[PDB]
Amino acid sequence: ARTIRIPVHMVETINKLSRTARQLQQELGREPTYEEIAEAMGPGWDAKRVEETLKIAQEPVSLETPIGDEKDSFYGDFIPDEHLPSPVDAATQSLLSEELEKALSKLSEREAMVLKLRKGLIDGEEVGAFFGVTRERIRQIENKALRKLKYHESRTRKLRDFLD
Amino acid sequence: AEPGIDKLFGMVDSKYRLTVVVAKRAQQLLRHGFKNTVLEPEERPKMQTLEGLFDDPNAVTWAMKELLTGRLVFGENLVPEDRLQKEMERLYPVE
Amino acid sequence: MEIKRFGRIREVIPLPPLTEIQVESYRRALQADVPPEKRENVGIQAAFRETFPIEEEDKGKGGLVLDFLEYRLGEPPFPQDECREKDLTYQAPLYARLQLIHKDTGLIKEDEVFLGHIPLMTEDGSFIINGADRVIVSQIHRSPGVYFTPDPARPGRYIASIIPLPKRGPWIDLEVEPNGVVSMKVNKRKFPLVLLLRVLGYDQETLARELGAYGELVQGLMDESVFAMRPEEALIRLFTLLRPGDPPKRDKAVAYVYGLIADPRRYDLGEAGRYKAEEKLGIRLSGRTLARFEDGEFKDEVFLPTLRYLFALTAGVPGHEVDDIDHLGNRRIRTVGELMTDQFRVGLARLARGVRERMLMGSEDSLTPAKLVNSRPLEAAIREFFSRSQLSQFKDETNPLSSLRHKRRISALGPGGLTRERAGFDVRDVHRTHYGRICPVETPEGANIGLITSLAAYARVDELGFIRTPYRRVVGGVVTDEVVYMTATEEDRYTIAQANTPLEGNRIAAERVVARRKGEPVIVSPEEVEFMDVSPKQVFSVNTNLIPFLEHDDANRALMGSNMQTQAVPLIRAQAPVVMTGLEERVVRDSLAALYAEEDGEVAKVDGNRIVVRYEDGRLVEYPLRRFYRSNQGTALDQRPRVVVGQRVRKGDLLADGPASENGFLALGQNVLVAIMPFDGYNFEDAIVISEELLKRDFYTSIHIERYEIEARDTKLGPERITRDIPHLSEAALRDLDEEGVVRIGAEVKPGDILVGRTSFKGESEPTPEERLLRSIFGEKARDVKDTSLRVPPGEGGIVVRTVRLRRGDPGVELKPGVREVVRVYVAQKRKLQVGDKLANRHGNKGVVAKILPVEDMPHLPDGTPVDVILNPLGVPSRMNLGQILETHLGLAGYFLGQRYISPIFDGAKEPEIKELLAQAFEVYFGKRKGEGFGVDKREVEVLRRAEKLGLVTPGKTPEEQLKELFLQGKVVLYDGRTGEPIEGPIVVGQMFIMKLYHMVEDKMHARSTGPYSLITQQPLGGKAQFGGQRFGEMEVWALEAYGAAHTLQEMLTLKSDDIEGRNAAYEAIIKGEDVPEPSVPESFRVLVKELQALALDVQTLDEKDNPVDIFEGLASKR
Amino acid sequence: TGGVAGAADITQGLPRVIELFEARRPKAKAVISEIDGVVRIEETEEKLSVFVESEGFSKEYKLPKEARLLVKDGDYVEAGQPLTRGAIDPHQLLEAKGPEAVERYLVEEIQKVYRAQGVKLHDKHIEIVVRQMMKYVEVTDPGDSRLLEGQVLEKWDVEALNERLIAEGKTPVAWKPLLMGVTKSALSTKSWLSAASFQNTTHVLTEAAIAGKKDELIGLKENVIL
Amino acid sequence: KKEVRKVRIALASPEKIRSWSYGEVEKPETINYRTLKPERDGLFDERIFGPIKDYECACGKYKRQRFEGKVCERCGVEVTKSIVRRYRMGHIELATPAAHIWFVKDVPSKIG
Amino acid sequence: AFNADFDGDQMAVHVPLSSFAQAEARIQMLSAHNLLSPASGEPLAKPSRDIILGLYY
Amino acid sequence: PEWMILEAVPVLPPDLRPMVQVDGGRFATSDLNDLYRRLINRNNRLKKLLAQGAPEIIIRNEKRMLQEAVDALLDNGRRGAPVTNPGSDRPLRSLTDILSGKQGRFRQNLLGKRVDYSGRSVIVVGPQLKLHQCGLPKRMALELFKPFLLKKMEEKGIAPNVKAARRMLE
Amino acid sequence: KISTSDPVRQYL
Ligand SMILES: CCCC/C(C)=C/C=C(\C)C(=O)c1c(O)cc(CCC/C=C/NC(=O)OC)oc1=O
Ligand SMILES: [Mg+2]
Ligand SMILES: [Zn+2]
Repeated sequence: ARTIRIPVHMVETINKLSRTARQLQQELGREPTYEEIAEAMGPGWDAKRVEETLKIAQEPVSLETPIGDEKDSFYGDFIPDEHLPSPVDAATQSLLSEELEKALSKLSEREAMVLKLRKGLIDGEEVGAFFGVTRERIRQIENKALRKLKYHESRTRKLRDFLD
Repeated sequence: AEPGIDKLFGMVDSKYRLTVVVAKRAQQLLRHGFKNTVLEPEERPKMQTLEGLFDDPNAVTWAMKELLTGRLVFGENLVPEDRLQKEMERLYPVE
Repeated sequence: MEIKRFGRIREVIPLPPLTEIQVESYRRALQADVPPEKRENVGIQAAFRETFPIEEEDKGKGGLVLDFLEYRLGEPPFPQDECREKDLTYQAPLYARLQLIHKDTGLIKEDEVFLGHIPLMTEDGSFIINGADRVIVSQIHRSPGVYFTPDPARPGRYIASIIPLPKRGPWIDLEVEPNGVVSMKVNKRKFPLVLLLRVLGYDQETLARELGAYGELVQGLMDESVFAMRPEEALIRLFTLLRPGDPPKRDKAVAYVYGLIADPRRYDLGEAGRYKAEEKLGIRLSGRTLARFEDGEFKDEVFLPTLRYLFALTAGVPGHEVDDIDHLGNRRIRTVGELMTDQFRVGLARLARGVRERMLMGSEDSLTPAKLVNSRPLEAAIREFFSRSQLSQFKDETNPLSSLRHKRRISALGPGGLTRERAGFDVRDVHRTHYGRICPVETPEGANIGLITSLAAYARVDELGFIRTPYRRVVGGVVTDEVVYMTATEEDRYTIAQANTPLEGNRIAAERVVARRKGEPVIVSPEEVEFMDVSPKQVFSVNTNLIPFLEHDDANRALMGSNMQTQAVPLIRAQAPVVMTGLEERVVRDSLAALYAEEDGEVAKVDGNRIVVRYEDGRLVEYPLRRFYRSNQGTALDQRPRVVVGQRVRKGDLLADGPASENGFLALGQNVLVAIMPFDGYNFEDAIVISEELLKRDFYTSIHIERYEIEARDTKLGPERITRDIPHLSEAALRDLDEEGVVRIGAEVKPGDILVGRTSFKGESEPTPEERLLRSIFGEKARDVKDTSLRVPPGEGGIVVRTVRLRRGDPGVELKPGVREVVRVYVAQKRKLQVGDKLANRHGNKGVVAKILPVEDMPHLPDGTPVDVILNPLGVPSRMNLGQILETHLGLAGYFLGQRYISPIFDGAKEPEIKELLAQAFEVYFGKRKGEGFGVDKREVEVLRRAEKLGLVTPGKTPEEQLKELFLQGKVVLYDGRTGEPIEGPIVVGQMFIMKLYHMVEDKMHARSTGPYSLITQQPLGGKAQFGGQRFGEMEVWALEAYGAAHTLQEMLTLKSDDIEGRNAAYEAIIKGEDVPEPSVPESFRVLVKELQALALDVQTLDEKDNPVDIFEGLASKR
Repeated sequence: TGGVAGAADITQGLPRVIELFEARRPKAKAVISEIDGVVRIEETEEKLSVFVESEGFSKEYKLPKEARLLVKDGDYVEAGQPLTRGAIDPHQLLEAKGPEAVERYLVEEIQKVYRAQGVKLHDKHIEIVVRQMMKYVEVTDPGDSRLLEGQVLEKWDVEALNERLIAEGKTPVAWKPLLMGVTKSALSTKSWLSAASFQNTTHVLTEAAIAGKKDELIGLKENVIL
Repeated sequence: KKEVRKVRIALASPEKIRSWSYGEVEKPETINYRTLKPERDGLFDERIFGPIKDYECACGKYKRQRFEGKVCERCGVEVTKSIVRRYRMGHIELATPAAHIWFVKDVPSKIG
Repeated sequence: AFNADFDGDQMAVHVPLSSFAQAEARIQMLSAHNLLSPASGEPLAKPSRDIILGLYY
Repeated sequence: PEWMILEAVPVLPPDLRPMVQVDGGRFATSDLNDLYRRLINRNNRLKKLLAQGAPEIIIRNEKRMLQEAVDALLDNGRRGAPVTNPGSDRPLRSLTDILSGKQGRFRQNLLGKRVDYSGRSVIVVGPQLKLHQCGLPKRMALELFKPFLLKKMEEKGIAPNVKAARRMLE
Repeated sequence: KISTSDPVRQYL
């Protein structure tokens, strides 16, 4: 029946909510506050539960519905894009990588590339970060190169203007 | 209107040729570098915050001003397609 | 000041209650004010009675009888204002008494069941559905009665038509095609017109001789004798004619349906349908329609008269039976009440449907309350009508007058049953009957023309929607005050006259004097004048009646005038017109703008927020004043006092003025001295030049307000906290974010300031591998929450004047699911008059300010007083509205005479009276000039030289006598101001009233560089902090196509809109001063190709030599 | 234009310019003379009759009661000449005088409207349009494809020229000048792209598909899509 | 690299249907709520139509650009941003054929 | 040329981005270069409503 | 001609038939997905009906449903009209009609692209202005020529760079 | 025609 699949429990669950609802309206003349649905339902029913269920039960909206005056208005034109980098973003990652790459080459590859690749290439642990050299030379170059890099970047303020 | 537009129209066989020439000329005026022009001498492009149009305001306004002179040459097949870009790179430096 | 109104027309009766249409239509719709012992039983109670006696007898066990006792609704859940603060629908609760009977000993009466929450009306006449005040518009259609009409294909003879509404209910037609057939159709297929009569009891001999002796067509009736010789068997025979393959036996079942109850209608017995009967055809109708179920033998006083008249209509002149459908006696108006009663009925049917099922479901006898009633149908039904009905719309309160209009405008379009948009040109035009019933001017410019329109001045809906209107009774050559509200139809029977007819009191004064029989202008004698028009006013609408000399203005551009006032924006400085028609006063009173006094008394306290008056009755009440309230559209509605402390009050005297009233008078815009000449080009086709001096004074200025909202949402990534905390850069922005979170009241918010702050989380736990490095480097300030904060959208904001913070929901507010909390922020701003604005007089002269000139150099009069606005003459000849040139004249007088006047619609001021007032003016203008010490300029004489050579001044007279002449013509001498020299030739000037028009959301001058894009179609898309692109349509493509704009057009289709990689490399290139790349394929195409591939079609691009090329760069190949 | 009632004879305004660009049946059609000869008329009660005849032959044409005849018993009437009063159907005028006549009838009778209202547009423009109303021709003596077919005129000047100039093989392609209204002219053109643009696109495609139609990009709409 | 000069519509051979396609859509499940992610093998399935997340894979075994184009082992994923998701085609194979309504019901039934 | 009066008619505005696009834009699409109508070889830059009125008097 | 009969139904891309997060917990998806399910479910139920055992009235009954569904995604409405569920007795949009709506007869139904460097405001007579020019609001010129300005910003001391210049004008 | 009736007719 639905677009988003829902297991047979959320189904018999949600049906009881609506069932319980109808019965509740029979009394109050007040579309029950979620407080009253929790009760009526039973053992572990609480507001947070009814609210959620009433949300999952909310089927999707048709991406293509007659909008505003019905004339000729589809609903999809109104939804913005979220992965695709609007030009502002393409420009950002241009300079960012252009100059993030300049700093990477001018630094000692030992602990800079370590933290650049163990944080930037694939996902990445201090001790397990450096090849053969232990943590005393990691922390050593990490924190000393990272600050020299940051304090000169302080002089020639390129990075200061927080890129994103 | 814009400088000797008629004079310009008269140089070409077709209206749409004067548009192609100027547009491509402005293209290269930027690409190889901006001094590619033939007319820096005594009187050339100018702007007033300071007179500095001498460097890079409108490419196209130049192209027209040069074409209005008889130095440029626009043909259907003047110089072999790929070989030009090569020799223009060689001779006109700040790219 | 003072007031003089010209040439009277004996006003016989005052204008009716204006919002009456919507106000009391809901009165007779729901009768809550008076219990069920009161007789008015239409609407709700009617609808109720209509579907309550639910008879369900046998299929298993039955004999069910649920009966209605009394309907009673009374205690509103919440109040009006709270309904707007909180999103709430102001509705009254309704529970009627119900008692179900049993075939077994017992009748359980379970008294109440609150089903259906039905909205209530505001005292003004507008609703409140969800946060916004809404209005129910009226409609028009074919009223239920029998009519007869011609035949278009075959020029021969016309056919009859029986029209029964509701929809469920047959629709009959009688047509005769003599080679051997007669046609009578109910749903569709025809049958003998006689087979039916025979069924009812009309035999060939009694029928043919009495009905058609004078009608030879009777021969078609007695034709198929074989069947006409068996009565009751004909009943079954016809049964057989309809076709399912049904049981011959069904005693009196289907004959019942075209008999008494359902299909024909329950419209009130007596006047609803029987009206269209006795006058049009067939004289009697008791029992609602062709109805009877007493002996099994049916009676039809309607079936024979219809043919009767077709025989008659075809034969000669019984009367001339031709029905002009567009006769208002045929096209009825649906007032609000009816609109609801119908949806209320639809719900009742939906209710009565489910209940029928539960008469079998309930085990034994206790089944009265829950077993028979369920409130979710009536709820969804009615609720859908006030919130989704195409008919109910946002109230348009740009300014009161507006709402009033929108309160009473009759639209075509609607139910769909009446008039869809397909047809129109016959409906769209103005009909002879539209007189005093519908304005001929109010319709909307545009596609939707003539179909949507507001009603007239005195025009009012008699009990059943037939726009009728008042008319006096002239007996012989004697006129009277007994006014008859005459239906559209009866009006044709009499010879009516116009009010303009010279009158001494009760006497008619000229032998040949105009009157109009039925839609046609007729010069009648004083002895034939049966009835007279009430007032010229009843001819048009309120909205139009506000125009000064309507009389001299082309009905076409007077419409513009009427619609323009509907766009009048309330100005902090409101002024009434120098010249008014006379309804200004009653518009603000029938509308509920100003606050009037109940009975007499004295004033106790006069706050800026309350006037607690104390009546002489020994009682005193506090009258709050909606200080600054937002109007649905964004105009200020402030009630500002006009009475001082301890003051006498007339019963019904203004205590406070409405949004736009000066002093009880309607006021929109301000009277300003205007010279009517050409300036440089500043007023070239329809431009207006304005004097800075107008801005110096706070003249054209108006206050605006807009509510910005933002929700704290509950994401599965972590609740969106709403705090003063704005994660990434400066406290300078946090200043005005005074209270932690929201912005402080009285703060100046400019585009791009935090109005409110909130915080959401982004990416999953690990956002950017590269940017995480940068953060560790420069300074690890890790607070992963995102800045999603309601900021001031481009375009502008002003000062914050009010804020509302509704947390999850403990008041009596229900928050939507997911919604953690809402935060609104009302902002207000002053809109000064500026060059972008547009002002227009009531006549129709519309235009935009092109230049604000320094009072230093615009046209100035001899005495140092300069002109405020300079209107271009040229705009007057083409259009035809001299009325504006007449207003300007009467104005000139009013300026020097320090008085205002009232020139009625067509009886008002008359050229001699105005030249007369100008005469009096000349003495105040030039008289003082004499005494003050000086005479006439070298300039003043010079212009007189170019005036006589022109022909405006009688040569030979003296300059002081010549200028009087010149002035009486309405024009005076004017000097440049920028040269001091005079303007060769007199130029008119004067007090013209001009209003300023409301700025739509369009006004906001859009401008977009780069910005969002659409998800599926990637084209520029308008957003929160970026404007959104302008459409390049076909017509515009061709424009470029026509030119040799090859690339410019490619650009518009690639780099600028769809070329995904294009626009990017485009931007960047520009950024470095490089040229934009040349276009990649447009997602436009790619979407098509695939959409095409979706279907079995294979679209493949090719090469030089028929060889595949690739549009989808490399994403389609499965190497 | 007009409405069925008594005798409404012509059509004015835009409605007409529509009736003209799309070769349509005027209500008040004027019977043209398929033959160029001399005139002869008759008196019987019900229907009139105008007879055109040459030393060769004669032809009768029914001219019902409303018919207001412009010609008189006596002189000559060129082919496709107005014999009735009023409007003319371009197709008839085509088959009578020829392409050369319809063409110039269409053009001028179209400017008849504009001129009357005030508009002064050069003939050039209406010509460009009308021209492409006749760009199509019907086949009656095949070579490559079956006879009844409607195909582009010069596309036949292609196959014809080549067939005849080279030894013919044997086929002189005999065609018939075809007239179609502007709306249909374009409805059926070379490039399916453009045809998909105009209304029928479900069909346009279907057939462009089956035939494996290759769209040579010439023309702006088809080329703008891409 | 070659100037597109001719476009051509032609019928789709069932073998070309599959030539264009990637994997079959064999189950009706859109997106399961708990994890808003392509579910069994249905309309959306990062392996049939493409990687939803920009350059990363589904399980996270492989995450960045350098190895651009190699596919994951437990969860099928070759990547370029979500766009390849947007252009790729999947197919369904019908039990017993049916036909195009476009060809069956067009005034002149191209099959009739 | 554009049927436009100043009663509120709003005009849209676009920007030529390539050097070519502007080349064509101002060479063959600028206003002052297209003075005579494509319909008739009769001027369209004809002194309108006020200019005549003036030059006449 | 053998191909006119369908046995392999091409499925339109996914990002072209999105599934998106709207507001609160509401999800919006392309109508097409409700039709696709239909097809998929019927196609599957078919297979399972063949293997389980096959009463032939039941196999044709579904082979029909299947056919109807195969129509639906392609073109809805040429025969019977599909509706998801009460709320919108609105024909589910369909491939065929998506394409059509594109260029079909209506005023421009859905015909026209929106340009990236545009803008519109109220016009006003510019008497002194020459044929040559036109008065444009600077405020408009700004986001119109924003990128063009950004770099000349950089070409002059006003701003160090491109992102600088951007926030400088935010 | 209308797919419910002929199936109903079919197995009924
Ligand atoms: C199978 C269908 C063929 C028809 C067709 C072109 C579809 C194009 C689609 C869906 C698009 O992506 C699309 C565009 O590329 C461009 C424009 C706006 C530009 C319009 C230019 C029109 N010129 C013209 O009519 O020239 C004579 O609208 C659009 O919707
Ligand atoms: Mg205008
Ligand atoms: Zn993986």
